[PDB]
Amino acid sequence: PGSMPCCQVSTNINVSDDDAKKALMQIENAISQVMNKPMGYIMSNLDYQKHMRFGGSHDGFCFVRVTSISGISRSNNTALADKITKILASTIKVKSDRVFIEFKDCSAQNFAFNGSLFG
Amino acid sequence: PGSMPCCQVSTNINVSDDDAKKALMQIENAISQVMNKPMGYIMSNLDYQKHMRFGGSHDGFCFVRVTSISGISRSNNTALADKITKILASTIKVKSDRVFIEFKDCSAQNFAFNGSLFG
Amino acid sequence: PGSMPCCQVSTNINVSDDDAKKALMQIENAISQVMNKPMGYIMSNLDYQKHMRFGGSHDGFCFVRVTSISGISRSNNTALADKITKILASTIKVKSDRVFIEFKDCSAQNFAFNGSLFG
Ligand SMILES: [Cl-]
Repeated sequence: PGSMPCCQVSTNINVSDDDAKKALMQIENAISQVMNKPMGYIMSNLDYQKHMRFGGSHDGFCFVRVTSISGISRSNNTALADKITKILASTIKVKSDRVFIEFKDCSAQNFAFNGSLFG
Repeated sequence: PGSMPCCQVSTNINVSDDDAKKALMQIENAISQVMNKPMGYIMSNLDYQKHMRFGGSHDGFCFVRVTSISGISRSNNTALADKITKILASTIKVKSDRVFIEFKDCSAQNFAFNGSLFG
Repeated sequence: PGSMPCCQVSTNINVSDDDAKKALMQIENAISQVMNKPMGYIMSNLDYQKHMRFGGSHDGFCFVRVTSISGISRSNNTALADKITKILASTIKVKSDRVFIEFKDCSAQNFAFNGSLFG
């Protein structure tokens, strides 16, 4: 496969099951577009953290982590930072200035799938 | 903004909502002091993991992660490792020898806020 | 102590408390074998994420993260990638091709225990 991207959204917004699936599917479509990967290689998650807070406030906030073996560059990080923030702002009503995004580049010797390392 | 510190505390202690907010605000104050950043830039969270266990035991345990673009030097890590452990021991009564802390230095091209990368 | 390994398992499978402890103890035993560390230094967790999805599907899926200061070499990562995937496939009946594993090598100055940095 080479690279299987992952995107975990953590948020103190109590997202309904439907809104969660909507956000994750739009994020999955964005990741497939930017990283040029089929849906079968993409992992996504939304994790509700009731106690999370930003800026000393309990208002809506999202912390997004994107992890991938390849495709972690300035061009992709710029595009995905833009796309993911807009998706969350529209689907779960978080304000844009209440969205963090973190990009992590993993070595192929550090990642495994089906019990085998990527190389 | 330069750097926006984050601190996520994971614990198998079923902490009450108020105790979680107190621990997070004391840790937020410690981060503001050591990393010299206003509260408006600091994120914190407490995450209850019922199944988490350490040393082959379910007794109280905390795994803390501190993530920041800057401020991840040995001098800051020593001070924050000391301060955070004392805060958790006092607020949720976890034993000091049952507290992990992990520090992560993030690249400004890998971090995003309000849809834009930091650097 | 030198190195204190950690293994978090995230899964959309709603695992019973007993099955969760069963899996974690088998993984803890695997980590002790490969990294040659006594159980008193090993952390493990299982985290149920109802919204997690892989390949555009909600079918059973596990994302495993292994974190340690030492023992993050190709030889250890191969053995643990194989062992952990078999453990999860047997205990919670996740398919092997629905299991990610990520390995992270930590610096000893970035890790702390009992308020003191390791390096
Ligand atoms: Cl809210």
